[PDB]
Amino acid sequence: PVGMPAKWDVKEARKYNIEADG
Amino acid sequence: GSAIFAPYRTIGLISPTGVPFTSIPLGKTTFQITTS
Amino acid sequence: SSLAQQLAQIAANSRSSFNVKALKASHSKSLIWEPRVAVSQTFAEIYSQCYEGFKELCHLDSRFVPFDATLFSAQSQEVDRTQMTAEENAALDKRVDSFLHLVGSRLRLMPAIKAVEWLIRRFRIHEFNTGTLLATFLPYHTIPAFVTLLSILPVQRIPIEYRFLDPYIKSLTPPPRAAIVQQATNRPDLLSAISRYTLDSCRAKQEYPGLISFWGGIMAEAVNGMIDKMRSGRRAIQLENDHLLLQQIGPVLSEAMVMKDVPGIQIASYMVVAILAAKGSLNDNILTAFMEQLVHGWTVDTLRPGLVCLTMLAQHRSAKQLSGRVAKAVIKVPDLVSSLRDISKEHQVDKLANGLVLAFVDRGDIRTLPVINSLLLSELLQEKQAKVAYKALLLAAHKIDNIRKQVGSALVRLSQAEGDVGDAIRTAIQEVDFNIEELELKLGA
Amino acid sequence: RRKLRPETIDIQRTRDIPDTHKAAISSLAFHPRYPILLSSSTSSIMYLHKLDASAYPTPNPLLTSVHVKRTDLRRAAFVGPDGGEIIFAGRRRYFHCWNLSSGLVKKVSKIQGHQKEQR
Amino acid sequence: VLLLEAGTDDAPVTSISFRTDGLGAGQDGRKDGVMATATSVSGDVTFWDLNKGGRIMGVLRSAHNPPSRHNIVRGGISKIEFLAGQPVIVTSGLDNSLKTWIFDESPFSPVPRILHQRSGHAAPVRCLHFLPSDFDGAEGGNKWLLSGGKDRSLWGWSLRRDGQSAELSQGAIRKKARKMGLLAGTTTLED
Amino acid sequence: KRAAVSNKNMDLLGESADVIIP
Amino acid sequence: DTHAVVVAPQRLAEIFNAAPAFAMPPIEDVFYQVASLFSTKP
Amino acid sequence: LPSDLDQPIKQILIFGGWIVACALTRIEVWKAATLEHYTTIFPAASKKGDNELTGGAINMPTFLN
Repeated sequence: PVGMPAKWDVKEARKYNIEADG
Repeated sequence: GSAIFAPYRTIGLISPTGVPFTSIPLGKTTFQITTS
Repeated sequence: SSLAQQLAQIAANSRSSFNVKALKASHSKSLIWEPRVAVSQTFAEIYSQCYEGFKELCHLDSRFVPFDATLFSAQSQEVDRTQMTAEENAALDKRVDSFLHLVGSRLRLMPAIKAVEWLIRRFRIHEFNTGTLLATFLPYHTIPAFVTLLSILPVQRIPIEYRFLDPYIKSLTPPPRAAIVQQATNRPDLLSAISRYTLDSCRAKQEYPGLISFWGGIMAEAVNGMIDKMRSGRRAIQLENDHLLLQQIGPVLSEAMVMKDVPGIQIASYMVVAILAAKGSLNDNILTAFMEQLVHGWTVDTLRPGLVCLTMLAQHRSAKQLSGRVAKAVIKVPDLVSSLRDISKEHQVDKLANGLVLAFVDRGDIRTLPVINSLLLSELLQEKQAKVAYKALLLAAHKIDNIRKQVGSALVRLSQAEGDVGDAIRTAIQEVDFNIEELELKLGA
Repeated sequence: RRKLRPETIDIQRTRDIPDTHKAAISSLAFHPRYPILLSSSTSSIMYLHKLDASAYPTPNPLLTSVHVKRTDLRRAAFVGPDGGEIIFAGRRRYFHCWNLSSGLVKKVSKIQGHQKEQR
Repeated sequence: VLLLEAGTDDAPVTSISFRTDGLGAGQDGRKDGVMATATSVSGDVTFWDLNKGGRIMGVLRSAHNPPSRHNIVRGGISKIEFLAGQPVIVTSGLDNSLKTWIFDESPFSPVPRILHQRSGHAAPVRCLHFLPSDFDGAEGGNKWLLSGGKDRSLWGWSLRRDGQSAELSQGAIRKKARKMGLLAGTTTLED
Repeated sequence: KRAAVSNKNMDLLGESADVIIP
Repeated sequence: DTHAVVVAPQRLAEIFNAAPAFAMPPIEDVFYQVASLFSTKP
Repeated sequence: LPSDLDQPIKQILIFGGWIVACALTRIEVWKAATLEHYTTIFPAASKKGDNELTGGAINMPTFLN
């Protein structure tokens, strides 16, 4: 049925690496 | 200390203290959640 | 059958046809022509007929002339929507939503239905813009054109909020307002989609009274059924249900109450606020928030409906006084007391008038004294409210540190009032046990 | 206690009366001053209970338990705004008035010429 | 840029975290700008849509136990973290519990639904009992401990793996506490 | 005829009760 | 003192179901109908 | 740790090549590539209370050091 949640999968997200604020 | 019983691990305990956790992204698929 | 499930999701998410029978069926789906004729129709025949329809629509209304250049163009005979990129498809979606907001008012006419048939048969709006097309045909849900659109709609392309329409697609009958209202009370998504469609139209000033009356009626009946669902008797659950109702409503009413240019949607939002303040037992701070926004929002065109809704809002409050800015703009109201008598013939304005007198007395300004005098001699308050208002007036006269001259003039006029109000004022003098003649000769000397 | 609205009520079941009756309950009454419930059954027993849901070891503890000899109790009522006397009666041709101060119970048996009218 | 009266003077805002996903606000779910916040004296998190003026959109009530100075059960919320570019929010409370909640996509959920949770006793442990041995099996005598706590719960701990330990459920307690007014604000969920 | 509680059972409940009013 | 107005929803459904969305009375008249339905005047 | 550290240590924050520890009224900063002590940040106040470093320290992402 509609409105049901699907399985959980970790969405790939590019993050700003903070080791370069130096 | 003791002569028989040596400490092993406090079990049944995931986040009892005021110390907040810390999350680090591993790769593109995992997160490590570190509590105290 | 996890593979059959993944492939079913891929086949439902796919958009362009890939075999000849699928192309023939998707080309056969039309509004005007029967399928046996609509299979064998090139895009010059459809463009000739539907451009005659758009010529009639562009001679009716002036503002279709950009769509004459972008949507109904002789080059737009040839453009395939599934071969352009995502930003071209998104800009085409914006142009289609603007045309549908523009054409929603004239949709009972055969020129406008021919224009929508061009959009459906060229750009495949029934597949790619099912939300805006279904929302712009929803105020006409009693007509055979809505029955035909419901017939040609794909099933899995409808959004989740409009999936009450499935028995009316399986049996080709127009859905009733009871079905639309009941799905609006059950799902917050359908009510949010209807209100978002009409507010997105009314910000672009393409409103029409059919759409305004449609949205006002369905949000009124939906807030009615929603309050009757939210009522629980348990204290914490009714608190959380009032909070959830306000979080589901608040943006829509907070915009439609202060939309100054559209008095129809302003009056419809006043209707929803009146139902919400009467039936749902709300809190005093929420009701002062509603009154302050109505007071900020009215025009001359919605002044008397605004005053009716203000009487209901102030009547169903537990506190006794109004919160400032309400009394300031009701000072700015032109014919306050005569309008309140015309309302009090049907609506019991007593608590509004009492809170108005108290909030005027709490101002140390002396430009409110004609309004205080008229509201006291109005015969609108009760005897106890008139007595405590006059007691507060004499206490303010004792609190002041000119001003006292106008105060004493008002007090001697109120003491020499004629009827039952003057009887109650002199009785209030006798029960505060302070002499008239002291301040009388003090102001006369 | 709030002023109650006309469609739903915040009613809330508390700890029931611990002592049951051996017959049907003919009459309940509340004391007009204090939170004291008087129950009276057809089994010739009146129970006075004090309303204490947070009591210990028994919630709503019993003050006293009066058995009236040979009279089934069809009705019992408190007298006055102070709630000083309890008048109680049944099928018989007399009714008692029990003063809650000084404890005396008087048995009224004549209605002054209308004793034929009152069976 | 924005000013928000986000807390009572008795309940100061203590942890805030922003959703770096790119959607989740604006009453349709396709607009960005969601911020969760929590105070340490409550047990409820609060979600703000920052778009128009910064309105509130939902309050997830009793995500953990609300702390009471009179009660023995601990409570509060120590931390909120939206994960990087994902709908999930990991919250950790003082009542020995770590939950992660997730926002649904296709119906708009202003408050999220729980997907992972680990917990423990929210109070000291009253009694202990190692389970009897599965006759000679892989359980042995030394896998399952059975701990009855002062927070009225009986947990079955596993010394082998710490993820296969779960509370012996007394029924739909959280469904009963949500169909009562026990999650909003009467007795408590432990009672 | 049949009474609800007979007089002998009334006597037994009066033995069980606290204060007897003759 | 006043209370919350109790109104059966069938009356309001009759108010709005008397006509379609187009060719309904104007919204001032429908507002006066709804307000006189929710008016607590004896 | 420094010798004259008589305070609890509230939070840690690693960025650039520096790890930064907000204690209570004091910040001790180490260099992470060599794990060595670098300096010590002393905020100052006029009142006794206002020196206390509640909340914490955080970095902004594109802000250097």
